[PDB]
Amino acid sequence: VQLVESGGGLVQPGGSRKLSCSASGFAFSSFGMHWVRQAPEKGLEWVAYISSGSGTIYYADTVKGRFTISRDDPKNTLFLQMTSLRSEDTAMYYCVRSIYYYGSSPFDFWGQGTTLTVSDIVMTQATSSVPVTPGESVSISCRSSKSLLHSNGNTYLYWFLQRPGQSPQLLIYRMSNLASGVPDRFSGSGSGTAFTLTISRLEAEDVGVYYCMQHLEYPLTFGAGTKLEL
Amino acid sequence: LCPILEQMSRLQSHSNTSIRYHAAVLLHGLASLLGLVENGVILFVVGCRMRQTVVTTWVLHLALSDLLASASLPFFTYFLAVGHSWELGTTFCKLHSSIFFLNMFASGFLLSAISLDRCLQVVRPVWAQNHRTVAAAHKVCLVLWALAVLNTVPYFVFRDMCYYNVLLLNPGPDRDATCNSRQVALAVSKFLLAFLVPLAIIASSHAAVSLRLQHRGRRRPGRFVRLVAAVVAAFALCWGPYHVFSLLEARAHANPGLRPLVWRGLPFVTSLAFFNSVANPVLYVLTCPDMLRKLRRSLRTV
Amino acid sequence: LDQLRQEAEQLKNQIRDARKACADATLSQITNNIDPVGRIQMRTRRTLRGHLAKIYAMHWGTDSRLLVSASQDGKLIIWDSYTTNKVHAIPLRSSWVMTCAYAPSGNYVACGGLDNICSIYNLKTREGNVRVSRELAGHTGYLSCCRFLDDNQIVTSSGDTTCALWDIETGQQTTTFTGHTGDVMSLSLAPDTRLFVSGACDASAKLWDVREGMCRQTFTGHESDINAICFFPNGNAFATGSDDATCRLFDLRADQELMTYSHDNIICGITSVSFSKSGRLLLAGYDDFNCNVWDALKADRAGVLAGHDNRVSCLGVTDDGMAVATGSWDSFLKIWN
Amino acid sequence: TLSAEDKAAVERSKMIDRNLREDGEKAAREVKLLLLGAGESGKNTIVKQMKIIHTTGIVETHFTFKDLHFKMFDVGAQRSERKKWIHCFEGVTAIIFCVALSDYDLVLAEMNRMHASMKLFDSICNNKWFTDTSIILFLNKKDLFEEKIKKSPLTICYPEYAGSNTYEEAAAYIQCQFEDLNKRKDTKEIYTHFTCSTDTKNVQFVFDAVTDVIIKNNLKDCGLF
Amino acid sequence: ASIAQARKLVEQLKMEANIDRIKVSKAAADLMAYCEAHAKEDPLLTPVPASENPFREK
Ligand SMILES: CCCCCCCC/C=C/CCCCCCCC(=O)O[C@H](COC(=O)CCCCCCCCCCCCCCC)COP(=O)(O)O[C@H]1[C@@H](O)[C@H](O)[C@@H](O)[C@@H](O)[C@@H]1O
Ligand SMILES: COc1ccc2c(c1)c(CC(=O)O)c(C)n2C(=O)c1ccc(Cl)cc1
Repeated sequence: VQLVESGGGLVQPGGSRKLSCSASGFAFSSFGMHWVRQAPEKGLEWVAYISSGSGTIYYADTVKGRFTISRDDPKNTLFLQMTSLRSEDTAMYYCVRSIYYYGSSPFDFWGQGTTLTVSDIVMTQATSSVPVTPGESVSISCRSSKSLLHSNGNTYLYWFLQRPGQSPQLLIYRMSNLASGVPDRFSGSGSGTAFTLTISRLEAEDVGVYYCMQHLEYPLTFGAGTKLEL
Repeated sequence: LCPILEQMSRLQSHSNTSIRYHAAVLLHGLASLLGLVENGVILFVVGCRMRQTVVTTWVLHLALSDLLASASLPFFTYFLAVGHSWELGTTFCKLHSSIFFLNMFASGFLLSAISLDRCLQVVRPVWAQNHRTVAAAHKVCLVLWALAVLNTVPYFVFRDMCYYNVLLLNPGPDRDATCNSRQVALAVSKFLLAFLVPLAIIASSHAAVSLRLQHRGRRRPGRFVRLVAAVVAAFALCWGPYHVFSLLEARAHANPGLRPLVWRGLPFVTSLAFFNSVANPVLYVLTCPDMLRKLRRSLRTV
Repeated sequence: LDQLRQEAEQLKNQIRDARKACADATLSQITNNIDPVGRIQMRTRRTLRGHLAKIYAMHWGTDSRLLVSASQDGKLIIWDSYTTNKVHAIPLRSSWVMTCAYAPSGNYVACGGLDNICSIYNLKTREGNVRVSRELAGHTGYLSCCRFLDDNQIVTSSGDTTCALWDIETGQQTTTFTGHTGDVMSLSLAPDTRLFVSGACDASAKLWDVREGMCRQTFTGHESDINAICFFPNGNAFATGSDDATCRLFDLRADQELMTYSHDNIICGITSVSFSKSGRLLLAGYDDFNCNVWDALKADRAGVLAGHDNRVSCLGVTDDGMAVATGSWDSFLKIWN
Repeated sequence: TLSAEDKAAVERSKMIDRNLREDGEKAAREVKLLLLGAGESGKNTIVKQMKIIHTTGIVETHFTFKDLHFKMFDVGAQRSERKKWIHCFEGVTAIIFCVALSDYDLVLAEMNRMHASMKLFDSICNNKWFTDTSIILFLNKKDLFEEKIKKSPLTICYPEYAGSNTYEEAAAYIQCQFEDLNKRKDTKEIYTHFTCSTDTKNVQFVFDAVTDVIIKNNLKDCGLF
Repeated sequence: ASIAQARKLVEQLKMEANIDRIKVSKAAADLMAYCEAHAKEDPLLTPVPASENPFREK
């Protein structure tokens, strides 16, 4: 499993850029792809998404109609054509995998991303910076404008951890399932709209930003992100 | 107005009295109900109870066509109840003629395609098994339905009594000659497209199958010839009379002596044709052991 | 040789006399003191479609929502009971699959058939595609049934009249169960996974132990090949179904049959058997295009589940007993509740 | 009402259903035949020649002849109870039965091999699952039979036999003996053929038999037969 | 080989003859008690209402 993005650099507003992500090490055909940008000193934001077999493609209102996301399963490559560039579009675009089935852990792998510079359910985190020494437990609270609990009987919530110089890492999905490979120190709970991510004992590897994501409606909104540093 | 319409305007047919006359033609309600029930049952079964294959796809399309044809029979029953007078405007007769001709062409094309498929399977078994698929069957069915819908534009234009009016769009200088020419052309076209060509294809396919069983040495049990003869006789007794009377009327346009017979015969034969919707399903559904057992079991369980 | 045969006959007569001495009372005389169960009506809820071949095996998951089914087309499908959506589609190299198993944790699945090799497929692979994990080879006969003893070890039954316990990490059989004169047809694991019963074509069943690897006990009474065998929810009894058109319930402590289930109108063999969560009712799949429910205490037919278009091949009750799935050769698996 | 993940799962299930339908349509594209007979009946030679023209368990051979794919299933190594798994081959197109024509005077540890072969043929033909499955008999030891009949008389195997010792009469009698074992002539037929050093003739005969059957199957499916 | 087979058979028969047994009446009573105890939590025997039954109309 490895994702390598290409394309970016300095681009004038009137120019266009074709970002190409080479997928390898997994069944690219069965796994859909999402694009998530991250502007300097800003939270994440969903850009576009392609479903398996190119049967369903979705875009965000901020980019609907302007950008064009395409896919090549025979070649196993994700393509993003950016026609027009605004003064606020500069951000690191990250490609993320997502497979949908009972018990699946979507958004588990995050690509390295590429730097490109140009010359809805609301999610809010109570605290942003919480200085704490290693060893002591930590708690990060989050609030959603709309009840993420669906009639089926589950809560569509995701927690991601982004370390300095590293892409986000999926911690917990559906508010109650720990992602594979993540230490058991992390736990998640919540009710209706108030959610909490608890860490039994913080460590050096936990230094970073924690972002929340709601997946009840396809338009995805990310919080400011709570930063933890020793 | 062509002479036929001018004469029909002063028709001296239906009358008044305490006793009831018309019932001979109105009796088609039982056949309509039977066709509706059979088509719905077979469609639902083959759709939500049996696997999707080529023969099943043809059966589903035939059942859908028969159901769409029979669903408009209550409207004609009501029309007859009023005393052979249309209560609605063009939005009624337009759709009635469109749906009628569409179902007719669809049934004809489906029968022709089934006959061609049987002929290919009996003559070209390897090529059929290598190439005959469900996707190709659905594509052929869609193409045939498109051709049928295309063949309905003239009558949809020329209808306007809910009956025919050919001088509606761009009437020519000579009303009589132009009307006669258009009527004869439409009659010959519908005859060649609905009765002659489909029946000829069916007969040719059956003859080829019989010759390809006699040459290979295979016997021909009585269950092949009986079904072939039954299908042929049903198709004939259902469709032949309709086109025969249509051609008789087209010729009577110039020969008035035949106009009365049409007025007395056309309402009957046109109804008898709908009995085809009740004959084709059985001969094409209950004749297969698998579908027959499926239907019988399902009915017993229900 | 003569002395050995005489000793065997004497031991058989002693075992028969001992089994008869314990038959102080029959289950019917004791169960006659309780009212019978009412008419059980089970209406089909979901009609799983997608198979194009005859079904031969199916198994539920611990979550009581996912169920893996095998078909002769060489495609293992994991259906979701609540939504009827396919979770995975494993293409088998050998389309002649006859048995399938779903591990407790659901991370691995086992399958086998005429290939005489048991294939294990991992569903939680990081690559994202279900790929064969381990191929357990060594059986000289077709795989009839298999069940997961643990995430590390598994037990398999082959038509060579001998079963084997294979370790996944090692891949070599550690214990070999021998003693059956006929081909073993089905298996059933106890709640504790310490003992397991296996039926064979010799019209007799055998209870074996895992760690010891020896036949703990034998049970007889059938007149034909035992096709299906299931463990009682309590773990002290087990039901068996053979081609003689009747089921038989045996107790591991009494060492003899308790009650028989049969009816005059039933003349065909039985394919599958499974108890409910509470064990108050038993279910048995028959060849007459339907399944039948029986009273485990009075043997009275509780109901008939009809709708299958071909011979009923397999049936299984969820761990919670909410609904029961049934698969037949007609390529359709129906859930009843 | 279905949420995002629910709709995505439904779409994935529909894609899986489409893939399964395509796979089934592709597989319905290959004929399936079951090979039966004694180990010394020449099955190995037939398989080898059919493979050239184009461990325990069952063998599966694939070959195409005249744009027609075949799947030969050999279950000879499956030395177990056949009546408990033979039903899996109910949908088989044909049963290629090989018998040792020359092995009529040898002894096997019925005592004779011809009687056992006849019993197996009768059991496979009169099987409740093969009521309509066609059978194709192949004699892979015609040359050995011709070479042996000149020295060893056929009366040793068939005492009631009284015809001439020539090869033609003996072959006709042996063929009729197996042909008479069919108790379902009304629903199924047998295609007999004598194999020799040549191999293309056997492939052509198998193709014709498979072509006849596919024809009868299609005729019975559409409702005619 | 017959000698070894007969020896194994007699050994297995002697082994199976030493296991302990109980009265059939006691086993039947225990099974009936288990069934009566677990009946209250048996959805099949006691159909649950639609409020809890997850199998409903899609
Ligand atoms: C007016 C009266 C009504 C007339 C009724 C007409 C219909 C009669 C129907 C009979 C039954 C038909 C069954 C369906 C199959 C027919 C469709 C068809 O011809 O395509 C065969 C199968 O096609 C495929 O292989 C796979 C492609 C996808 C499915 C084909 C969809 C096309 C459907 C036709 C729609 C138009 C109908 C017109 C109606 C008037 C075979 O085609 P072909 O032999 O040319 O190609 C083969 C071979 O050439 C080679 O092996 C190879 O090179 C490759 O190209 C290919 O494998
Ligand atoms: C007596 O004079 C008539 C009477 C009725 C007629 C027609 C001519 C024609 C035209 C003709 O027969 O050529 C059609 C089509 N009639 C229909 O009642 C009809 C029935 C069902 C439907 Cl769905 C649509 C129309």
